[PDB]
Amino acid sequence: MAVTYNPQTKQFHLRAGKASYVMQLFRSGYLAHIYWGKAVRDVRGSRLDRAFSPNPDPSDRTFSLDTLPQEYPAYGNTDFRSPAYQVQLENGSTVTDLRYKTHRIYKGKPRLNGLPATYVEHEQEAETLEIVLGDALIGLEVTLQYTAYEKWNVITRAARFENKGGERLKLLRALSMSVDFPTADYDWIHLPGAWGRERWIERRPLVTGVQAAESRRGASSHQQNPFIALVAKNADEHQGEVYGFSFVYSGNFLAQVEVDQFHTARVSMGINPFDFTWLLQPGESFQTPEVVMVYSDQGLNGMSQTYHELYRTRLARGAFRDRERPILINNWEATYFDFNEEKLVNIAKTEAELGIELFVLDDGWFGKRDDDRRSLGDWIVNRRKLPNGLDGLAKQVNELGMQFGLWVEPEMVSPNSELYRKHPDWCLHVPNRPRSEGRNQLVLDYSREDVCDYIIETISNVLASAPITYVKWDMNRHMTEIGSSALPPERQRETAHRYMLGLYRVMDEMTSRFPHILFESCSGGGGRFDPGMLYYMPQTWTSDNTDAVSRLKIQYGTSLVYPISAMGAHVSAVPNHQVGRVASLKARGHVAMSGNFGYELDITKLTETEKQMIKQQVAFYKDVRRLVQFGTFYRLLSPFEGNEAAWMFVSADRSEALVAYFRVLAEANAPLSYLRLKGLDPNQDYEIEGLGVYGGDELMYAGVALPYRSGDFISMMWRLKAV
Amino acid sequence: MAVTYNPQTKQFHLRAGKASYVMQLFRSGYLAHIYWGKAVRDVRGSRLDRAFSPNPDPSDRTFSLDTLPQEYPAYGNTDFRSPAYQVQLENGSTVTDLRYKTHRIYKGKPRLNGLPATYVEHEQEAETLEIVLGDALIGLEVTLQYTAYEKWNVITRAARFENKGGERLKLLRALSMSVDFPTADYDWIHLPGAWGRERWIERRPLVTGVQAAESRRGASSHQQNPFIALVAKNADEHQGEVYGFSFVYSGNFLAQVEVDQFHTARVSMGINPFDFTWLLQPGESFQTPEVVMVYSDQGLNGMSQTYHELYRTRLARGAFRDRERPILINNWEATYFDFNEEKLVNIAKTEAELGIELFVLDDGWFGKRDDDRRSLGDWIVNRRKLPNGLDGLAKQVNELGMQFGLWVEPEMVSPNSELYRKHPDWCLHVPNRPRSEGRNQLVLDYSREDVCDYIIETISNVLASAPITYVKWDMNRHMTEIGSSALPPERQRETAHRYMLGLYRVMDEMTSRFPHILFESCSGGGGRFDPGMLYYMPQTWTSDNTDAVSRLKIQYGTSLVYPISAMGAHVSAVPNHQVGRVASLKARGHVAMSGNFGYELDITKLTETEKQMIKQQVAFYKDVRRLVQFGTFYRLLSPFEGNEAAWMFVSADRSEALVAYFRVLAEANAPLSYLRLKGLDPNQDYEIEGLGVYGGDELMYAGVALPYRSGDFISMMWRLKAV
Repeated sequence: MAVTYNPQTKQFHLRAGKASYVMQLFRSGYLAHIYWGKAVRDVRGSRLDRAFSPNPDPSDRTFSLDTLPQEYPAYGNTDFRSPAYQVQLENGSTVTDLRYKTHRIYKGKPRLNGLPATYVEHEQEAETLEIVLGDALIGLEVTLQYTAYEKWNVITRAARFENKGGERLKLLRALSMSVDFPTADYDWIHLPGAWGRERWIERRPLVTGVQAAESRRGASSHQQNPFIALVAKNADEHQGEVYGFSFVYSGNFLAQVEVDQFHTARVSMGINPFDFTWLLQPGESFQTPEVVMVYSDQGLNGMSQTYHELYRTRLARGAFRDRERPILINNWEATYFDFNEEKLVNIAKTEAELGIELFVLDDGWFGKRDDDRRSLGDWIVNRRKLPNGLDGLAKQVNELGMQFGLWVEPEMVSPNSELYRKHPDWCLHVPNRPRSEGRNQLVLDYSREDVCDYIIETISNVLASAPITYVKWDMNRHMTEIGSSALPPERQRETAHRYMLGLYRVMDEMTSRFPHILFESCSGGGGRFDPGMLYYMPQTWTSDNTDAVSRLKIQYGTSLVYPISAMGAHVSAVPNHQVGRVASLKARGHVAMSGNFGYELDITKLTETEKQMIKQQVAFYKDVRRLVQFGTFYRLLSPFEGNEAAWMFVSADRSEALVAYFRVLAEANAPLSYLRLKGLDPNQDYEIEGLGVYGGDELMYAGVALPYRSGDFISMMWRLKAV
Repeated sequence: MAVTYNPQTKQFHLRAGKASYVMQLFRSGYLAHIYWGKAVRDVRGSRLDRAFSPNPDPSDRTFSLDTLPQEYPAYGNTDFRSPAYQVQLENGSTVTDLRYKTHRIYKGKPRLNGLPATYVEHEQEAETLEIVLGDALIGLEVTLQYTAYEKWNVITRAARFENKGGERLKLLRALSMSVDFPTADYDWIHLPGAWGRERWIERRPLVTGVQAAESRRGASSHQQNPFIALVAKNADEHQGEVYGFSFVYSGNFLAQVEVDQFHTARVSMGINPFDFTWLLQPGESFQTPEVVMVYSDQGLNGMSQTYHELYRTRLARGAFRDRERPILINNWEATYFDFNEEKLVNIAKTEAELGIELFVLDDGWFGKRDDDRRSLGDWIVNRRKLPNGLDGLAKQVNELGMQFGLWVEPEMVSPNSELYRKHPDWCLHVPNRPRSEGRNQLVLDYSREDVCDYIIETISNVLASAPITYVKWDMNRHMTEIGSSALPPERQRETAHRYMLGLYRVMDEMTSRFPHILFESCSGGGGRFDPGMLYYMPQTWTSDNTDAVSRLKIQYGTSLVYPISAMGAHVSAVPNHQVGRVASLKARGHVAMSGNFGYELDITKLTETEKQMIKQQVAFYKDVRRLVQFGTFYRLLSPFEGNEAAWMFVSADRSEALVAYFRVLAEANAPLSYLRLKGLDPNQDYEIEGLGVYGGDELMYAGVALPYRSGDFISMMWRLKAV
């Protein structure tokens, strides 16, 4: 929180939790990066003169922008490294020369225009530094925005551009931050994946050159999550230096590390410059989304725990932010599309009898929507299928003791829909080109006000028509032929970002209009599982893959950044679907109860003993839900490192914990296995259900001797309680 | 220190410093290993039943000795793993069946018969547990001896055998300890080397099978130091679990890790069973040397710092244990053998003028000794070369202000010596076989009382003849044709160990007879640099290789176990000898001043500017000597991991430190380098000579920006002092 500027040293010192982030003004208004790491009281701000690194000041051959470590570097006036931003002028030049002009420090944390951002509830929680840079010749101002939190090791960064000149300025690249580390002796971690296998942890040594994760899909994507980290060579889950970079944005991104000839590592992150430009007319401004930067010297768990608390309590919003989330059941595979009102209610009684709390109605309740082909965009209740509308169904579900929820997919329109026939120009498209389809549908142009107003109107008409208290908001394709008939040629490349701004406006309006609704975002599973979406909808469908073994990796990687409260995990029926696997009902429960728990099956196909297990799972999860959704989460064993996965949840006072252990392909006649715990009070004794009493110190330093077992999938869960 | 036995659980809990070591009685008197690691309040003592692991008790098929983790396992009655001991009976059987009989706990730490051992100065410093095992059938008793120190994470272990039966028992193997770890998820470290390159650190993953370091040389050896460690996969110098095993013995050793089919790691260490037996007649006993076991969760530096303090203060002995050690100069290469009294004295004035404190007289002062060929064993002053004997030379050296020291090599005899002609049977030999030579000399049979008495008499005659206050005790070959004409056939294989017992008796007598003499052991450099020798002579010549670059590795590895106070390091003249290298006088000083400092050159060949550097080095080392020899030592950068080496010494109160940095083959136009320090007070500010003032926190968390330099060998040293 404690942000200072020392006029003698011209140094900015941002103290965030137990971390320091230090910058310093250098020569004629350059802004240098000095340090970011464990908190220091002070740090004083060599060899900037290097062969083939040229001199911006002919009178001063002591430095180059090619060697000075910076906060917001440009290319073209002596730095040859990857720039944080680039601007093209009317004369075609791309040379810009920002210098420090002034700064201000204030308590609290500002909102970002049109954008999600971490926030504070009290000014005392953080302090913000704004450093105003300017290129006087062209009238370009860039304000670097920094916030340091008191309680957490969190620095947040963004940049705001403003054209204070009399000419057009075209932003070709506008990243949210850039930081030059003094060495490149780190591994990097990022989170690549695909549909059905999101956010695998990938750790790699750095190369001398560039390495990056990005999305060009108009959505943050299944393929790369907008998160990267630099980690010390020897750092692991429990110890060591880790620097995380998390982009609070749900569209295209670039997350990059470039290592230069002097083995310094430039980390940068922001809206993907690929296929992007932004035109600033005189007087216009551009605000980047923010990047949330976390430091820990307590390994990956230390970093994750920071993100979890920050994101759960100061990014997610609304009535359910700090509330236990309902155990839900999705009633899709009960019917695919095949539905009408008579079934649904008895089904709801069966589900209610098992203790399930929320009944969700899936796709095909609307219009002529009856495969992945039709009526998207026409959001009126198909009053054949539900003649009594949503109201009659919902109210009965409520009188059964369950909440009622609904699926929507408002960003899509079917070529065969009334909306498309009335307004074909309302989809993203480019002149004279075929309109490529994903799952037989097109993308609505949310860069347009009329489109957004129409969606707000139409979805509100549905949501206010029944006592709905949960909505799953799905988006099931990525953008092609990106353009808008409502933008001029010179702004066409703003389409993807304006689309996201439009979606953000729409979601902000929808969640405000319906404060009693828990919204869960979805994009073919976890295709937009990012901090930007979390600001609008406090939980997310983690993956369409609900296979127990597959979920071990998906949940483990997702937890690197995202709080368990946001991480949807459901028990589904087997034969599994994406993969093909058979694991016990017990086992799938064990994996799913390690997330935000729910069900995704046909209850009409269950044996009494199965429903009986489900009744027990539900009762069990209710007992540990506060611990799972709000406790401190520790990863113990990594499925990316072998055949085991293990993790645990610990209460704030360390008096209670829940431990989960998994092993795949356990061999015959195998060595005994052990599990060392973390996060307990070493001087406290704990009762482990079914295993007796152990010292916290015994559990952490010697570990639990795991009951010997062998088989295709071992799954164990234990509750711990201080004696 | 705090050693307890719980009669309800039958558990022994040894608390040493911040570590726990736990054992438990099991079934019919078996003794199981339970735990060794970070201290716990309690730890409770699966699947011992395994295919092809047979049952010692036919009435109880729940366990095998092949699966039970043990403290002192035997082979032959169901354990198929490597045994700690083995005994052959008169009937030719090798089956023995030790079971627990009784135990005792007492304060303090016993001496070991005939052997060096760590000790206490007050009973409160440690507590000792003796567990008495017995095989009633044969009357074999084995007492397992354990000591736990209060202040340090140190458990020491040895075993004492006694034949309480009426038959002969032949010990085929008598290791000092054995411990079964529950997993093998560790790397091991050991210290292989050769003459001129001792104690390189080698870290390797474990194999499923056996891996071991050993010596068969009758001396602990240059080739393998008697030290091994198990370290966590991610452990490094600064963090992580490390288990060290250091053998307090200077002869043959085996240090072994055997990993079995269930991936448990059995670590064992003791006198090498190879070519060894020990016959116990009825009523006879055998005491093993001890193994000093250290645990740390603070990485290799934590472990080393424990050994350094333990060994410097509670293993080394005598008047100089806690005393700053003299800056010496060896006057060999001034003359090789070419000497007489006139030179020596003026030389001593020159050396005294430079501030050097101790004048040492090397080989060839005795008999007809004038190459590596003659007169060894005839220890009378060759009163041609020194007509006024040692007394006149010594007394003049003293009046010049320097102490006087001498080289001896009492374990060797030349075939061309009077001793050999009078007593040819006094060398180690076997009947009717050629007597192999190393450097033209034979090994005296120190297993013989007459030999040992003769050496004590003869060396005492020399040492009491002059005011000598330093002796270098050298041994320049290894044993071949090991045998003694004074032992019967059935005891021939006891020769190597009895030799070492003899040497130990001789050294104990010699150091007691001459309490004003600082003794330094030597064996072609660091060929017997082990804790056994340290108990007798408080410092050791680290290596014959005095090349600055070579010494980086040798000193770094030696410091893993041995205190800097014991680690001789001298500046020598260049062209270097073993290798061929040219490094600055400054550079060689920097490496040597990081040990127990001295000189090894011809002062008659020095330029005024050189002597002037030497005068300055001497003054400098005097200023930091207490810090170097007695401060806490931290390794920072490893020459086994790249081209840098770095380390530092910190005073007990953290107010002062000395930092040293080295880099070989620094490339042109290189990245800037940094050095993070350790062991300082983060809230204190420190002045670094020549670099200004820094916070302790800045120094440790951000590090020192190293003055950019490039060249073949970079060498830097800084003094730090709290402001």
